[PDB]
Amino acid sequence: SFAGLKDADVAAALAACSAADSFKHKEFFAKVGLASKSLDDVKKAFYVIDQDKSGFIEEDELKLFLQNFSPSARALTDAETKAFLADGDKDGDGMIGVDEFAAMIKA
Ligand SMILES: [Ca+2]
Ligand SMILES: [Ca+2]
Ligand SMILES: [N+]
Repeated sequence: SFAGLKDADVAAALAACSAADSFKHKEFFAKVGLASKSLDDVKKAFYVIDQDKSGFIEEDELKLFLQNFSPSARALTDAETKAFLADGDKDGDGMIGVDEFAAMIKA
């Protein structure tokens, strides 16, 4: 709801990644409906996920990614989380900032 996503698109993408190590960020984004929202909307999203309002998604917030979308969802695994940063952390700081986030949702 925070980023204008359908209960339904969210239910379907969580299903697709219900198994540990099955999460693929690119796919999730597209299936949740994220990849077709406006940049404003991509920005609201970044802001909820960054729970502490640090202006960065820290690897502990990343671990809880899916929980943002649905409270009963599973935590991401270490290899899931590693792969996320690996492709989104472009400056090498170990965090995903707003610009790095939008960049990964884009394509
Ligand atoms: Ca944060
Ligand atoms: Ca970074
Ligand atoms: N954090």
